[PDB]
Amino acid sequence: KQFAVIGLGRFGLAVCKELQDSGSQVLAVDINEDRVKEAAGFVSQAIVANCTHEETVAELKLDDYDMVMIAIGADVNASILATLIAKEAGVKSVWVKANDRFQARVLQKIGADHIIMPERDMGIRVARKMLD
Amino acid sequence: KQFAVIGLGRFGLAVCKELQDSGSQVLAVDINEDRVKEAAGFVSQAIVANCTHEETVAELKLDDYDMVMIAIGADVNASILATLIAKEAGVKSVWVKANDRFQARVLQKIGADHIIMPERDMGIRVARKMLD
Amino acid sequence: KQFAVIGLGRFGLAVCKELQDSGSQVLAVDINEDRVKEAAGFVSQAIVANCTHEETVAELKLDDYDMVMIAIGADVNASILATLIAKEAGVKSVWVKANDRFQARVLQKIGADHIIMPERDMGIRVARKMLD
Amino acid sequence: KQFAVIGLGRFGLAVCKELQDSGSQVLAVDINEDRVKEAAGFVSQAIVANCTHEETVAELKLDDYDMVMIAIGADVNASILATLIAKEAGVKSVWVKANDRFQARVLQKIGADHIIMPERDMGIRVARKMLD
Amino acid sequence: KQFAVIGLGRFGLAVCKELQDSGSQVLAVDINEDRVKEAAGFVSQAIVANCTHEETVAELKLDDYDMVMIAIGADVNASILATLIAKEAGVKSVWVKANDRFQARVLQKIGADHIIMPERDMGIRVARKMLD
Amino acid sequence: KQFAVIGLGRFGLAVCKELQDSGSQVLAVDINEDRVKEAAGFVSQAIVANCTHEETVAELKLDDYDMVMIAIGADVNASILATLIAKEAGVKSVWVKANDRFQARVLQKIGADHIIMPERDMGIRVARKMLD
Amino acid sequence: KQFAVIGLGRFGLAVCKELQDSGSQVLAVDINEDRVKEAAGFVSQAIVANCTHEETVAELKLDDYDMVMIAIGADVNASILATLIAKEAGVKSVWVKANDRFQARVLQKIGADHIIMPERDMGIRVARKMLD
Amino acid sequence: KQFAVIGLGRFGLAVCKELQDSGSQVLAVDINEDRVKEAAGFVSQAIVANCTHEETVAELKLDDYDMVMIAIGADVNASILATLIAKEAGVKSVWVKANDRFQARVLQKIGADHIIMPERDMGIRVARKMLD
Ligand SMILES: Nc1ncnc2c1ncn2[C@@H]1O[C@H](COP(=O)(O)OP(=O)(O)O)[C@@H](O)[C@H]1O
Ligand SMILES: Nc1ncnc2c1ncn2[C@@H]1O[C@H](COP(=O)(O)OP(=O)(O)O)[C@@H](O)[C@H]1O
Ligand SMILES: Nc1ncnc2c1ncn2[C@@H]1O[C@H](COP(=O)(O)OP(=O)(O)O)[C@@H](O)[C@H]1O
Ligand SMILES: Nc1ncnc2c1ncn2[C@@H]1O[C@H](COP(=O)(O)OP(=O)(O)O)[C@@H](O)[C@H]1O
Ligand SMILES: Nc1ncnc2c1ncn2[C@@H]1O[C@H](COP(=O)(O)OP(=O)(O)O)[C@@H](O)[C@H]1O
Ligand SMILES: Nc1ncnc2c1ncn2[C@@H]1O[C@H](COP(=O)(O)OP(=O)(O)O)[C@@H](O)[C@H]1O
Ligand SMILES: Nc1ncnc2c1ncn2[C@@H]1O[C@H](COP(=O)(O)OP(=O)(O)O)[C@@H](O)[C@H]1O
Ligand SMILES: Nc1ncnc2c1ncn2[C@@H]1O[C@H](COP(=O)(O)OP(=O)(O)O)[C@@H](O)[C@H]1O
Ligand SMILES: [Mg+2]
Ligand SMILES: [Mg+2]
Ligand SMILES: [Mg+2]
Ligand SMILES: [Mg+2]
Ligand SMILES: [Mg+2]
Ligand SMILES: [Mg+2]
Ligand SMILES: [Mg+2]
Ligand SMILES: [Mg+2]
Repeated sequence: KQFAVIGLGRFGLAVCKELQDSGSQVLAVDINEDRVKEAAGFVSQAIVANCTHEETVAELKLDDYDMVMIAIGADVNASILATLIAKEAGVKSVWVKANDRFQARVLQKIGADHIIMPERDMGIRVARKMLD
Repeated sequence: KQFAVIGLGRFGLAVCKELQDSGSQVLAVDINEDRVKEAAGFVSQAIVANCTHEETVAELKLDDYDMVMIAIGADVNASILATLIAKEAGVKSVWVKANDRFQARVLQKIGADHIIMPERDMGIRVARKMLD
Repeated sequence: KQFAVIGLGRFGLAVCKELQDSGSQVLAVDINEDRVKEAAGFVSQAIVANCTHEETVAELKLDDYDMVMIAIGADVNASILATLIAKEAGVKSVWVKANDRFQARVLQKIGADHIIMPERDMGIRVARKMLD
Repeated sequence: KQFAVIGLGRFGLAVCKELQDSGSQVLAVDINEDRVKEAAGFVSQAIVANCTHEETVAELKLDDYDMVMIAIGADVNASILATLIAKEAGVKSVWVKANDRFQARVLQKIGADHIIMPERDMGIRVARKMLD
Repeated sequence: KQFAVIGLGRFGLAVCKELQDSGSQVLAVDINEDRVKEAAGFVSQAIVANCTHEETVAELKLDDYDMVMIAIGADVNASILATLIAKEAGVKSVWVKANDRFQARVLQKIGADHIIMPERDMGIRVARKMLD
Repeated sequence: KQFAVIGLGRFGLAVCKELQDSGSQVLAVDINEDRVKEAAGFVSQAIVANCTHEETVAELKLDDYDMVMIAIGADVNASILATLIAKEAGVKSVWVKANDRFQARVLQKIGADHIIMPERDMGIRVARKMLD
Repeated sequence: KQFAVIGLGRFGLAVCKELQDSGSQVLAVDINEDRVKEAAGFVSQAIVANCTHEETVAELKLDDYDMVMIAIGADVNASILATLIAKEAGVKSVWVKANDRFQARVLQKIGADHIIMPERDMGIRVARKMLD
Repeated sequence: KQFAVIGLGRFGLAVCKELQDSGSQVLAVDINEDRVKEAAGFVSQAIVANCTHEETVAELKLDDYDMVMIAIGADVNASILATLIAKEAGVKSVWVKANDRFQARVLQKIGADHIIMPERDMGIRVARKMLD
């Protein structure tokens, strides 16, 4: 029912649009104001915040949210650090998007429940669509 | 079924491994010999070639393969040129990977049959999967 | 007659100066403010705008102008993007300058009506000129 | 009608292909060997030579030719040197392609009979085509 | 007193040279063979290995060592990954060099017992030397 | 005591924060106005200036200050030039941060009084700390 | 007795300094105002002008000067065109500084009375100094 | 009667050519193999080596040669490093080419015996030549 999406890039905004279509509350948060405005018309609540800030994550009660998606791609260090802060925040289910195999290794060990690699994961499905 | 995959990045090598694991024969083509060596381990045939060159594409005999996947990610110019050359060669089905909506629309004008956006489509799937 | 010229390099400023000298109103658009200032002296209206931006083109109202000339030379990606946006904005006649035979074919697929190769066409013209 | 073309870029090859189609003797000279091979199919004679070399220009015997087209654009200094060698060699009429106004004015001062600026001239001609 | 140093950079060699002079056993590990040869004459044992490889760290038996110093600075992801693997290997105390404040924040959350920032730490020491 | 710190990166701002916390008045100079702003918060006086310029250094009156710390790290040329100009200005004591042994030798020849290699000196410090 | 120096770089400023110290009239001309101001203290008259402009060279009675030094190095076209304009203006002796051998060839063919190549000529001079 | 010239630009090859023409035996050293090849035609011995590397200079045995000329022009860092290494190797007389006065002063501090600034010194020489 209630979801949170951190990082509103091309991947993160795509999650927000589909989540809203199924009638679910989505908290879209992004450091960049422009990207938050784009998702403002597609989510229940759009907030400009830095999710690397520990106190900011405390205020945004992410432990209440059923699932939290971290969709930060360019800065590998932010996604790793935001994943950790969400874990101490009490988030039971943490989904993290990783662009590299080395990042996906770190995220697995630090405790991410689901690691998403869009290029590798889309590669497998597109092959399956080609086969059938 | 015989497939041709152009570009051997994260998406291209994932499609080849899935298409070769499913029992199909794949021709992996890339300009980087390092990635061609990686693909040559499991693909039926791997060739180091430039797929924006008309004579080179004629040499690869891409019209024989029923489906041609172009997975050139960073170089949008190379992706569009490869799609154009493959379509002119007489490839029945051309699948192209696109990073943005503008590249996807240009490829639609070029004549690409299926266009895959890894980030957006993976976001849609992640949203559906979180919705269970 | 009203003409819109996008890109104010050596070719674009020559078209504007020739078009305006004949009594036609020209709109000169470029991202480089120096060349927009240089054209503003003799051009009916000069605007500093990015014509690959689809919302910006709607503001320019390029659908009103009878012919739109896109004279972006160095940036081929910007050339195809501007042609695509102009066609999607409902421009009846789009003339595009192309620096290569591969760019010209992509522009033909996009929907450009007249494509000018400055080096090749001027070569043919001077070859005819020397003969006669 | 006997012609010589120096520099076999896009412009030079276009002058060679139009001149040969009209049915006149053309000498194509270019420092780069594969461009000479490309032009050899069309022109009567294609020679790989350096036209900034005084003795080479003397051996080419360019004073016989009715018109000499110097189509070197990338390096302005090579085009200037070759115009003077040609004019010292005794060529009656020398046509030179210039990419910049500074190059065009230098070539006018040194004695080029015809200076071709493909961007400006094609700009004027394209504007005239747009008018009618 | 038995020590291990991972990463034979300028910081790593300085630790290795000072440790051996006192009379304690030092294991020097670096992915690059050239740097391992440099410390081969300055440590008890110098091994070329990849310390982000989980099985390799097990073979090295780093849990026997009293202290391990991870001195990988150029690639932030390797230092984080090596720190986690060392902690999982059972090492009691792990000293990690961090070049950036963002890296040091992650390493503290990971569990590194001592984070060394050479620019910040030497900045304080140098100032105190200026005082007296 | 009056101190002058040139370059306000990690080392330079750490020396200034320590010097001012110890009750000393420090001058912070940097070409990056962004970093001069953080220093100006806690530094007695902060100036945006280029310290490789002789007239600029004469304007700063660095000869008044007891010690001049030059903490230009990435640009070794700027570090050498700043040390040379400071010595020619007439400053009694110059402390220079050097990231290379060769740079340290060149600075010794120039006339620097104390040269700090943060990586190597921090390595020695850390080794001594682990030993005891 | 009376000299003119065009271009006030490192070479031209040295020419002006030596010429004025010897006791002669020197008209120092440079398009850049900073260098003209720098040479204003030394030379009899320092003028900011573009010597590529033909009317400016006509206004500056360079034909009255015994010798004219053209010391433009970076832009070869500027030096060639300034030499041509000075020769057309009636200057009997024109000394031109050339940085490359192709530029020297062009200047020799144009008609410059003296071509100065500082690196080669000092190469010979310091070789002779080393020998004796 | 034995000289070593480091760097084989226009200045370095001119010193070599003159030194070998006067009967002396020159060792030409450069990192660019093309210039070492062109110098090897007339110099006594030519070596492709990096002269900023301490062990390489020891292999070259530069202490044997009475005079060592360092003609590295573009890379000021390489010029300073080569001068330092040659001086610490035990070369009695080191001549260095310097582009600017700041590099010249740094080289004076390093220990260079003769410093040649080609532009300024040719300015002085040409001024004296025009005077009488
Ligand atoms: N600390 C952060 N807190 C919140 N959002 C962030 C943070 N760091 C990055 N983001 C956002 O995460 C998104 C991921 O985008 P990314 O793929 O990294 O770059 P790009 O937008 O260039 O493709 C961006 O919209 C970015 O603003
Ligand atoms: N003209 C071309 N012909 C064939 N392959 C190409 C061409 N241009 C790029 N490629 C390949 O396409 C692949 C796509 O790589 P890229 O998307 O840049 O990296 P990644 O997939 O790791 O993000 C590259 O490995 C590159 O070698
Ligand atoms: N996205 C864009 N929108 C509008 N104008 C552009 C865009 N990209 C490039 N231009 C303009 O097109 C002009 C022609 O480009 P170019 O061929 O590089 O210059 P020139 O024709 O003088 O060599 C440039 O002056 C540039 O400012
Ligand atoms: N010294 C020379 N003698 C003869 N031909 C030359 C010389 N220098 C250059 N050329 C030729 O002139 C041509 C100029 O073409 P250019 O405008 O550079 O085409 P492009 O811009 O596509 O490289 C080149 O193909 C080159 O081979
Ligand atoms: N996975 C790894 N396992 C072991 N050692 C590594 C690994 N990755 C990097 N290193 C080593 O860590 C050292 C850190 O060196 P660093 O000081 O960052 O290099 P630089 O001086 O070029 O910045 C490197 O010499 C490298 O060889
Ligand atoms: N000429 C100069 N005068 C003053 N400050 C300079 C000059 N050149 C560089 N700096 C500054 O000196 C500092 C050197 O630190 P640097 O190593 O570049 O960054 P960091 O230590 O943060 O990694 C930077 O703040 C840089 O902008
Ligand atoms: N058209 C011109 N008229 C007069 N002076 C010029 C002209 N073009 C360039 N100059 C001057 O000639 C000087 C020589 O330039 P250059 O050889 O590049 O010296 P530097 O490398 O120190 O800039 C430049 O400082 C420039 O100001
Ligand atoms: N570390 C080095 N060791 C030896 N030779 C060098 C080194 N660095 C540069 N050189 C050489 O010094 C020569 C002079 O440099 P440069 O001034 O760029 O050439 P030019 O005199 O043609 O402008 C170059 O040809 C270069 O190959
Ligand atoms: Mg994005
Ligand atoms: Mg990819
Ligand atoms: Mg143009
Ligand atoms: Mg060409
Ligand atoms: Mg290091
Ligand atoms: Mg620093
Ligand atoms: Mg200069
Ligand atoms: Mg030189």
